[PDB]
Amino acid sequence: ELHDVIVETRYGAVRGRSDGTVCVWKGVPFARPPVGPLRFRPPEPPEPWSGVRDATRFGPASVQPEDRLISNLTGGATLPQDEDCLYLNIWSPSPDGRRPVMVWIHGGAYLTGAGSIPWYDGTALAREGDVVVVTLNYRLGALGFLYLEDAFGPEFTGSGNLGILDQIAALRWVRENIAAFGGDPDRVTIFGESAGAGSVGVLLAAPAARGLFHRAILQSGSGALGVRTAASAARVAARVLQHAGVEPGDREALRSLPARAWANAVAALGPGLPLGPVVDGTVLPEHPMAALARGAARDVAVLVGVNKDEYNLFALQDPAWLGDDEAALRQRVEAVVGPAAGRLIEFYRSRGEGSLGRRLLPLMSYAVFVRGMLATADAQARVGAPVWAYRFDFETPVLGGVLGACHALEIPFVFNTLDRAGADRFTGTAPERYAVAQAMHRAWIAFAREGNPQHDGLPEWPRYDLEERAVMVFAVEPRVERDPWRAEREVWAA
Repeated sequence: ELHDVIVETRYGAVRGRSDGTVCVWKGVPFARPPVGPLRFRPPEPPEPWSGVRDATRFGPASVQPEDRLISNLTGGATLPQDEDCLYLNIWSPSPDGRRPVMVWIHGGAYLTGAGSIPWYDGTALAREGDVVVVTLNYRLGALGFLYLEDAFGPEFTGSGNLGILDQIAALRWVRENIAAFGGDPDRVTIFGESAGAGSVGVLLAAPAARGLFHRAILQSGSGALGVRTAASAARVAARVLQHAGVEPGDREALRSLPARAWANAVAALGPGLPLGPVVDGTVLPEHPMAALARGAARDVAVLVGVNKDEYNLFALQDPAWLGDDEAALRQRVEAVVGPAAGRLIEFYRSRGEGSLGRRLLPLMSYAVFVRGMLATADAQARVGAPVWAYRFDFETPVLGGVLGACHALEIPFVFNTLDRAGADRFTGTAPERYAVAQAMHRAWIAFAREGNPQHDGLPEWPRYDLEERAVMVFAVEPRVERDPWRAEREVWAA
């Protein structure tokens, strides 16, 4: 019973599709295309249009490398891509209403991903929760995060945070236009995973983002993840420019270079997280963790968590983690934790069972993910902001169970997109999957609607506090566990 549904935005009318249970608008522009003079420059509001704009099709993704690690396990194709990528997608029960709004920032290391990916489909959230869901694209890679302040001067001030500024523009668009799609502009929750959660953590710090959301969910990511000093960022940028072949100060070459060549130059630097939001002193005045300590988000309610076996995802690329090679493992640990590596290795090697890599995978999970989660939770608890903590323990059985509860596994559970294409390849085909997704899905709904994640499906979920450190565990049997990271937190402090 699918029918076109037209809604009018400040810029113009948009044509979307509805079965009547739910409506969707795809490829709605929240900014003018960041091309030519707008390339490497802050996002600009879209030009108004006459006529009814088609919102039946997704916008192109930002230019990106293949980053096929998830894709090799999944069946996913390369994303259709263009420098003109600034589009958002809206799911709503109805254009009439003032519903709670959930705004999603995708992950992928500030280099890959898109709002258009099917696992981020908002239909189920909207239907079950009576909420409006928004997914968005932001500039990725060099075009989003290249710090050009030193190389090209003040005209490019803020260049390191362009992707963040895109996210802020989308949030501005929502404030202005969400009512037309049945959303409440005053009731907006931002949620992200990985680099998206890192993005959310930055937005809590950023003055430009203030007042644009009231609540935040950070999944497998935090303000600690990926944030760069201006100096570190300028060094990376020099390397990228070298690969690109653009001399510092050469404006014509900068605008002239094709977008794909920017992607290739970043790829040339090699694997890791070389690009990220920058403490530039404007968009980001301070480090996000410093802002949290200061009480910058004391009004904002936070749901924050991690998966039990985060780093195991990386084993798909690098199988040392499934092995017992000490020299190789030491190198990898040392890359992340530098001088502390030796002491921490001794603590983790003693704990657990199996291969050394299996025993060291928690140390990598803690350094990269758990530390940020806990610092976020602790800062909010100290300021007295409402905060809830979770650990997702449901394991995928795929590839002999070696992934466990790996990074990104929670995403279909939160969105209830388990049946969507490629998800089952990641999550396995177990029937217990659906029950776990329901409890998580409904908690995300509940948080956005009332600022409390508790629902009847769950056991009682206490706010996270320094004394008890209560953490909800999503598992076949959901439970609250108190101070689960205690042993680790003490040893890391030692």
